[PDB]
Amino acid sequence: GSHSMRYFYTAMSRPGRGEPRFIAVGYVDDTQFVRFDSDAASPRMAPRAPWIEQEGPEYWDRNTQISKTNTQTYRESLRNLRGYYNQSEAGSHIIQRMYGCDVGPDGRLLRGYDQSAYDGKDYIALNEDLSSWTAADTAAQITQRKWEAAREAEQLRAYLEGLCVEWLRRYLENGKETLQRADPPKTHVTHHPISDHEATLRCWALGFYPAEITLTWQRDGEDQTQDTELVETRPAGDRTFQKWAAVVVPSGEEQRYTCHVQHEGLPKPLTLRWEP
Amino acid sequence: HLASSGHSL
Amino acid sequence: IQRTPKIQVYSRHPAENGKSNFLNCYVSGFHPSDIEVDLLKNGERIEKVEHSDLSFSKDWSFYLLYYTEFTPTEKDEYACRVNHVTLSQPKIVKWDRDM
Ligand code: NA
Repeated sequence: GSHSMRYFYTAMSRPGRGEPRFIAVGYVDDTQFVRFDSDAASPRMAPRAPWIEQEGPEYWDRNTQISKTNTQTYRESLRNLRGYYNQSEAGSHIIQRMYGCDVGPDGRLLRGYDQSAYDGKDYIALNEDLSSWTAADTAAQITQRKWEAAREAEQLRAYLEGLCVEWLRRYLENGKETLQRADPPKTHVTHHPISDHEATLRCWALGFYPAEITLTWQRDGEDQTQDTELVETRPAGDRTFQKWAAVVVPSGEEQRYTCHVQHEGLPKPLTLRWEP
Repeated sequence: HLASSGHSL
Repeated sequence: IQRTPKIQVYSRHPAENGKSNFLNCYVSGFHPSDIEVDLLKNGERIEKVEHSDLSFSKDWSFYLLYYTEFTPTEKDEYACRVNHVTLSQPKIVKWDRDM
Protein backbone atom coordinates (compact mmCIF):
# COMPACT_ATOMS: atom_id res chain seq x y z
CA GLY A 1 0.00 0.00 0.00
CA SER A 2 1.10 3.52 0.86
CA HIS A 3 4.15 4.29 2.98
CA SER A 4 5.83 7.11 4.86
CA MET A 5 9.25 8.20 6.04
CA ARG A 6 9.43 10.60 8.98
CA TYR A 7 12.20 12.13 11.04
CA PHE A 8 11.55 13.46 14.54
CA TYR A 9 13.90 16.00 16.14
CA THR A 10 13.75 17.00 19.81
CA ALA A 11 16.02 19.78 21.13
CA MET A 12 15.80 20.55 24.85
CA SER A 13 17.54 23.26 26.81
CA ARG A 14 18.46 22.64 30.44
CA PRO A 15 20.02 25.74 32.02
CA GLY A 16 22.58 24.92 34.68
CA ARG A 17 22.85 21.34 33.38
CA GLY A 18 24.98 21.77 30.25
CA GLU A 19 24.15 22.61 26.66
CA PRO A 20 20.81 21.67 25.02
CA ARG A 21 20.38 18.02 24.11
CA PHE A 22 19.50 17.10 20.51
CA ILE A 23 17.85 13.78 19.61
CA ALA A 24 16.79 12.61 16.15
CA VAL A 25 14.99 9.39 15.20
CA GLY A 26 13.86 8.16 11.79
CA TYR A 27 10.90 5.93 10.95
CA VAL A 28 9.58 4.12 7.90
CA ASP A 29 5.87 3.58 8.64
CA ASP A 30 5.81 2.31 12.28
CA THR A 31 9.41 0.96 12.18
CA GLN A 32 12.21 3.02 13.71
CA PHE A 33 15.44 2.63 11.76
CA VAL A 34 18.00 5.26 12.92
CA ARG A 35 18.79 7.31 16.01
CA PHE A 36 21.12 10.11 17.11
CA ASP A 37 21.64 11.46 20.62
CA SER A 38 24.02 14.34 21.33
CA ASP A 39 24.43 13.11 24.93
CA ALA A 40 26.09 9.87 23.81
CA ALA A 41 29.72 9.26 24.74
CA SER A 42 30.49 9.38 21.01
CA PRO A 43 27.40 10.72 19.18
CA ARG A 44 26.81 8.99 15.85
CA MET A 45 23.86 8.24 13.63
CA ALA A 46 23.21 4.63 14.59
CA PRO A 47 21.15 1.78 13.08
CA ARG A 48 17.97 0.62 14.77
CA ALA A 49 16.63 -1.76 12.04
CA PRO A 50 18.56 -4.62 10.38
CA TRP A 51 17.86 -3.50 6.78
CA ILE A 52 19.63 -0.14 7.26
CA GLU A 53 22.88 -1.78 8.44
CA GLN A 54 23.95 -2.46 4.83
CA GLU A 55 24.36 1.27 4.12
CA GLY A 56 28.00 2.22 3.67
CA PRO A 57 30.30 4.42 5.73
CA GLU A 58 29.60 7.50 3.60
CA TYR A 59 25.92 7.14 4.51
CA TRP A 60 26.66 6.91 8.23
CA ASP A 61 29.24 9.70 8.09
CA ARG A 62 26.93 12.09 6.23
CA ASN A 63 23.93 11.47 8.51
CA THR A 64 26.19 11.88 11.54
CA GLN A 65 27.57 15.14 10.14
CA ILE A 66 24.07 16.53 9.53
CA SER A 67 23.05 15.59 13.07
CA LYS A 68 26.14 17.12 14.68
CA THR A 69 25.53 20.32 12.71
CA ASN A 70 21.87 20.21 13.77
CA THR A 71 22.93 19.90 17.43
CA GLN A 72 24.67 23.28 17.17
CA THR A 73 22.01 24.92 14.97
CA TYR A 74 19.23 23.92 17.39
CA ARG A 75 21.22 25.39 20.29
CA GLU A 76 21.24 28.67 18.37
CA SER A 77 17.54 28.26 17.58
CA LEU A 78 16.66 27.75 21.27
CA ARG A 79 18.57 30.92 22.17
CA ASN A 80 16.71 32.75 19.38
CA LEU A 81 13.21 31.64 20.41
CA ARG A 82 13.91 32.41 24.07
CA GLY A 83 14.56 35.96 22.88
CA TYR A 84 11.55 36.06 20.55
CA TYR A 85 9.29 35.32 23.53
CA ASN A 86 11.17 37.50 26.07
CA GLN A 87 11.80 34.45 28.27
CA SER A 88 14.24 34.19 31.14
CA GLU A 89 17.47 32.26 30.83
CA ALA A 90 16.40 30.03 33.74
CA GLY A 91 13.65 27.94 32.13
CA SER A 92 13.95 24.75 30.11
CA HIS A 93 12.38 24.79 26.64
CA ILE A 94 11.89 22.35 23.77
CA ILE A 95 11.90 22.68 19.99
CA GLN A 96 10.42 19.71 18.11
CA ARG A 97 10.40 19.08 14.36
CA MET A 98 8.79 16.34 12.28
CA TYR A 99 9.27 16.10 8.52
CA GLY A 100 9.05 13.57 5.74
CA CYS A 101 7.13 12.22 2.81
CA ASP A 102 4.22 9.90 1.99
CA VAL A 103 4.23 7.76 -1.16
CA GLY A 104 1.53 5.69 -2.82
CA PRO A 105 1.69 2.04 -3.84
CA ASP A 106 3.42 3.18 -7.05
CA GLY A 107 6.06 4.98 -4.98
CA ARG A 108 4.89 8.41 -6.15
CA LEU A 109 4.90 11.39 -3.80
CA LEU A 110 1.51 11.79 -2.13
CA ARG A 111 2.57 14.75 0.01
CA GLY A 112 5.41 16.21 2.04
CA TYR A 113 5.55 17.52 5.63
CA ASP A 114 7.75 19.79 7.73
CA GLN A 115 6.34 21.10 11.00
CA SER A 116 8.00 22.64 14.06
CA ALA A 117 6.74 23.23 17.61
CA TYR A 118 7.95 25.21 20.63
CA ASP A 119 7.14 23.87 24.11
CA GLY A 120 4.57 21.58 22.52
CA LYS A 121 2.67 24.33 20.63
CA ASP A 122 2.56 24.72 16.84
CA TYR A 123 5.23 27.22 15.81
CA ILE A 124 5.80 27.09 12.03
CA ALA A 125 4.81 24.63 9.31
CA LEU A 126 5.59 24.17 5.64
CA ASN A 127 2.30 24.33 3.76
CA GLU A 128 1.20 21.44 1.57
CA ASP A 129 2.31 23.36 -1.54
CA LEU A 130 5.91 22.92 -0.26
CA SER A 131 6.40 26.59 -1.16
CA SER A 132 4.91 28.77 1.62
CA TRP A 133 4.92 28.82 5.43
CA THR A 134 2.26 29.12 8.13
CA ALA A 135 3.64 30.95 11.18
CA ALA A 136 1.70 30.60 14.41
CA ASP A 137 2.49 34.03 15.90
CA THR A 138 4.72 37.09 15.57
CA ALA A 139 7.75 35.17 16.88
CA ALA A 140 7.34 32.53 14.18
CA GLN A 141 7.00 35.33 11.63
CA ILE A 142 10.66 36.13 12.39
CA THR A 143 11.65 32.57 11.60
CA GLN A 144 9.54 32.72 8.43
CA ARG A 145 11.40 35.81 7.17
CA LYS A 146 14.76 34.18 7.92
CA TRP A 147 13.71 31.03 6.08
CA GLU A 148 12.41 32.99 3.10
CA ALA A 149 15.77 34.76 2.82
CA ALA A 150 17.56 31.39 3.04
CA ARG A 151 15.21 29.85 0.42
CA GLU A 152 14.41 27.09 2.94
CA ALA A 153 11.10 26.10 1.33
CA GLU A 154 12.77 25.60 -2.05
CA GLN A 155 15.41 23.34 -0.47
CA LEU A 156 12.81 21.31 1.41
CA ARG A 157 10.67 20.89 -1.70
CA ALA A 158 13.73 19.55 -3.51
CA TYR A 159 14.42 17.12 -0.64
CA LEU A 160 10.79 16.06 -0.21
CA GLU A 161 10.19 15.45 -3.93
CA GLY A 162 13.63 13.94 -4.54
CA LEU A 163 15.83 12.34 -1.88
CA CYS A 164 13.00 11.64 0.58
CA VAL A 165 11.00 9.61 -1.95
CA GLU A 166 14.08 7.94 -3.46
CA TRP A 167 15.49 6.83 -0.11
CA LEU A 168 12.06 5.69 1.08
CA ARG A 169 11.74 3.49 -2.01
CA ARG A 170 15.21 2.06 -1.37
CA TYR A 171 14.38 1.29 2.28
CA LEU A 172 11.08 -0.35 1.33
CA GLU A 173 12.93 -2.68 -1.05
CA ASN A 174 15.83 -3.44 1.31
CA GLY A 175 13.39 -4.14 4.15
CA LYS A 176 10.59 -5.58 2.03
CA GLU A 177 10.26 -8.76 4.09
CA THR A 178 9.15 -6.69 7.11
CA LEU A 179 8.21 -3.20 5.91
CA GLN A 180 5.92 -4.59 3.19
CA ARG A 181 4.53 -7.41 5.36
CA ALA A 182 1.27 -6.70 7.19
CA ASP A 183 0.79 -9.00 10.19
CA PRO A 184 -2.88 -9.43 11.09
CA PRO A 185 -4.09 -9.23 14.67
CA LYS A 186 -4.81 -12.26 16.77
CA THR A 187 -8.24 -11.54 18.23
CA HIS A 188 -10.47 -12.74 21.04
CA VAL A 189 -13.32 -11.50 23.23
CA THR A 190 -13.27 -11.68 27.03
CA HIS A 191 -16.13 -11.35 29.50
CA HIS A 192 -15.73 -9.58 32.85
CA PRO A 193 -18.76 -9.54 35.18
CA ILE A 194 -19.12 -6.23 37.00
CA SER A 195 -22.29 -6.95 38.97
CA ASP A 196 -25.40 -9.06 38.65
CA HIS A 197 -26.66 -6.43 36.17
CA GLU A 198 -23.69 -5.82 33.88
CA ALA A 199 -20.50 -7.26 32.43
CA THR A 200 -17.59 -5.97 30.34
CA LEU A 201 -16.99 -7.36 26.86
CA ARG A 202 -13.40 -6.66 25.79
CA CYS A 203 -12.31 -7.22 22.20
CA TRP A 204 -8.55 -7.82 21.93
CA ALA A 205 -6.17 -7.37 18.99
CA LEU A 206 -2.60 -8.60 19.47
CA GLY A 207 0.52 -9.00 17.38
CA PHE A 208 -0.46 -6.77 14.45
CA TYR A 209 1.67 -4.57 12.16
CA PRO A 210 1.36 -1.77 11.11
CA ALA A 211 -0.29 0.03 14.04
CA GLU A 212 -3.30 1.26 12.00
CA ILE A 213 -6.37 -0.73 13.07
CA THR A 214 -10.11 -0.25 13.53
CA LEU A 215 -11.80 -1.96 16.50
CA THR A 216 -15.49 -1.27 17.04
CA TRP A 217 -18.38 -2.64 19.06
CA GLN A 218 -21.86 -2.89 17.55
CA ARG A 219 -25.14 -3.53 19.38
CA ASP A 220 -27.80 -4.97 17.04
CA GLY A 221 -25.56 -3.78 14.19
CA GLU A 222 -25.34 -0.16 15.40
CA ASP A 223 -21.95 1.33 16.29
CA GLN A 224 -21.47 2.10 19.99
CA THR A 225 -18.88 4.86 19.54
CA GLN A 226 -19.88 6.93 22.57
CA ASP A 227 -20.06 3.85 24.81
CA THR A 228 -16.91 2.02 23.68
CA GLU A 229 -13.71 2.40 25.66
CA LEU A 230 -10.72 2.33 23.27
CA VAL A 231 -7.30 1.99 24.85
CA GLU A 232 -4.36 3.68 23.13
CA THR A 233 -2.58 1.35 20.70
CA ARG A 234 0.60 0.14 22.41
CA PRO A 235 3.88 -1.44 21.25
CA ALA A 236 4.61 -5.03 22.21
CA GLY A 237 8.37 -4.50 21.75
CA ASP A 238 8.82 -7.02 18.92
CA ARG A 239 7.63 -4.53 16.22
CA THR A 240 3.96 -5.50 16.70
CA PHE A 241 1.17 -3.62 18.43
CA GLN A 242 -1.74 -4.33 20.77
CA LYS A 243 -5.14 -2.75 21.33
CA TRP A 244 -8.49 -3.50 22.91
CA ALA A 245 -12.00 -2.05 22.92
CA ALA A 246 -14.46 -2.51 25.78
CA VAL A 247 -18.19 -2.02 26.21
CA VAL A 248 -20.43 -2.54 29.25
CA VAL A 249 -23.41 -4.73 28.40
CA PRO A 250 -26.52 -5.78 30.36
CA SER A 251 -26.25 -9.31 31.71
CA GLY A 252 -27.96 -11.68 29.30
CA GLU A 253 -27.71 -9.27 26.35
CA GLU A 254 -24.17 -10.29 25.29
CA GLN A 255 -25.25 -11.86 22.00
CA ARG A 256 -26.53 -8.50 20.76
CA TYR A 257 -22.90 -7.28 20.65
CA THR A 258 -20.35 -7.86 17.89
CA CYS A 259 -16.75 -6.71 17.67
CA HIS A 260 -15.52 -5.68 14.24
CA VAL A 261 -11.82 -5.69 13.32
CA GLN A 262 -10.30 -4.09 10.23
CA HIS A 263 -6.59 -4.42 9.53
CA GLU A 264 -4.42 -4.54 6.41
CA GLY A 265 -3.05 -7.98 7.35
CA LEU A 266 -6.46 -9.64 7.42
CA PRO A 267 -7.84 -11.42 4.33
CA LYS A 268 -11.24 -9.92 5.20
CA PRO A 269 -12.63 -7.88 8.13
CA LEU A 270 -13.51 -9.90 11.22
CA THR A 271 -16.78 -10.08 13.15
CA LEU A 272 -16.44 -11.61 16.61
CA ARG A 273 -18.71 -12.27 19.57
CA TRP A 274 -18.31 -13.58 23.08
CA GLU A 275 -18.19 -17.39 23.01
CA PRO A 276 -18.97 -18.65 26.55
CA HIS B 1 18.34 9.75 4.64
CA LEU B 2 18.22 12.98 6.69
CA ALA B 3 17.54 16.31 5.05
CA SER B 4 20.60 18.54 4.96
CA SER B 5 21.10 20.81 7.97
CA GLY B 6 18.88 23.85 7.57
CA HIS B 7 18.83 27.43 8.75
CA SER B 8 18.47 28.31 12.42
CA LEU B 9 15.00 29.36 13.56
CA ILE C 1 1.40 23.83 28.69
CA GLN C 2 2.30 20.51 30.37
CA ARG C 3 0.69 17.11 29.81
CA THR C 4 0.70 14.23 32.24
CA PRO C 5 1.75 10.72 31.13
CA LYS C 6 -0.68 7.97 30.32
CA ILE C 7 0.63 4.63 31.60
CA GLN C 8 0.00 1.02 30.50
CA VAL C 9 1.63 -2.03 32.11
CA TYR C 10 1.40 -5.31 30.17
CA SER C 11 3.37 -8.29 28.84
CA ARG C 12 4.66 -8.79 25.30
CA HIS C 13 3.18 -12.29 24.97
CA PRO C 14 0.22 -13.79 26.87
CA ALA C 15 1.49 -14.38 30.40
CA GLU C 16 2.29 -17.96 31.43
CA ASN C 17 3.79 -18.74 34.84
CA GLY C 18 7.25 -20.22 34.40
CA LYS C 19 7.63 -19.06 30.78
CA SER C 20 9.98 -16.19 29.91
CA ASN C 21 8.30 -13.04 28.63
CA PHE C 22 8.79 -9.27 28.52
CA LEU C 23 7.25 -6.81 30.95
CA ASN C 24 6.32 -3.49 29.33
CA CYS C 25 5.53 -0.07 30.74
CA TYR C 26 4.39 2.29 27.96
CA VAL C 27 4.27 5.98 28.88
CA SER C 28 2.71 8.36 26.38
CA GLY C 29 0.92 11.66 25.91
CA PHE C 30 3.28 13.62 28.17
CA HIS C 31 5.12 16.93 27.79
CA PRO C 32 7.83 18.00 28.50
CA SER C 33 9.97 14.94 27.79
CA ASP C 34 11.89 14.39 31.06
CA ILE C 35 10.37 11.44 32.89
CA GLU C 36 11.41 8.79 35.42
CA VAL C 37 10.20 5.23 34.86
CA ASP C 38 11.08 2.15 36.92
CA LEU C 39 9.73 -1.39 36.77
CA LEU C 40 9.10 -2.96 40.20
CA LYS C 41 9.12 -6.61 41.31
CA ASN C 42 7.30 -6.82 44.66
CA GLY C 43 8.18 -3.16 45.24
CA GLU C 44 11.89 -3.37 44.35
CA ARG C 45 13.34 -1.55 41.35
CA ILE C 46 14.48 -3.94 38.62
CA GLU C 47 17.95 -3.37 37.14
CA LYS C 48 18.96 -3.46 33.47
CA VAL C 49 15.56 -2.16 32.32
CA GLU C 50 15.83 -0.80 28.77
CA HIS C 51 13.80 1.85 26.97
CA SER C 52 13.05 3.06 23.45
CA ASP C 53 14.51 6.18 21.81
CA LEU C 54 12.58 9.37 22.45
CA SER C 55 9.92 10.09 19.85
CA PHE C 56 6.58 11.87 19.76
CA SER C 57 3.08 11.74 18.32
CA LYS C 58 1.31 14.00 15.82
CA ASP C 59 0.07 16.14 18.72
CA TRP C 60 3.74 16.66 19.83
CA SER C 61 3.36 14.60 23.05
CA PHE C 62 6.19 12.19 23.86
CA TYR C 63 6.09 8.41 24.23
CA LEU C 64 8.56 5.81 25.54
CA LEU C 65 8.53 2.04 26.08
CA TYR C 66 10.39 0.67 29.10
CA TYR C 67 10.86 -3.10 29.14
CA THR C 68 12.73 -6.03 30.62
CA GLU C 69 12.75 -9.80 30.30
CA PHE C 70 10.94 -11.58 33.12
CA THR C 71 9.29 -14.86 34.08
CA PRO C 72 5.89 -14.45 35.77
CA THR C 73 4.76 -16.52 38.74
CA GLU C 74 1.61 -16.37 40.83
CA LYS C 75 3.36 -14.91 43.90
CA ASP C 76 5.40 -12.14 42.24
CA GLU C 77 3.75 -8.74 41.84
CA TYR C 78 4.96 -6.38 39.13
CA ALA C 79 4.37 -2.67 38.69
CA CYS C 80 5.55 0.49 36.96
CA ARG C 81 6.52 3.65 38.88
CA VAL C 82 6.39 6.93 36.95
CA ASN C 83 7.49 10.41 37.99
CA HIS C 84 6.94 13.55 35.86
CA VAL C 85 6.85 17.29 36.51
CA THR C 86 3.04 17.10 36.25
CA LEU C 87 2.89 14.61 39.17
CA SER C 88 3.01 15.60 42.84
CA GLN C 89 4.06 12.09 43.89
CA PRO C 90 5.28 9.19 41.75
CA LYS C 91 2.45 7.13 40.27
CA ILE C 92 2.57 3.35 40.70
CA VAL C 93 0.55 1.27 38.23
CA LYS C 94 0.24 -2.44 38.93
CA TRP C 95 0.51 -5.07 36.22
CA ASP C 96 -3.06 -6.40 36.00
CA ARG C 97 -2.49 -9.78 34.35
CA ASP C 98 -4.50 -10.01 31.09
CA MET C 99 -6.15 -6.67 32.09
NA1 NA D 1 6.87 15.01 40.10
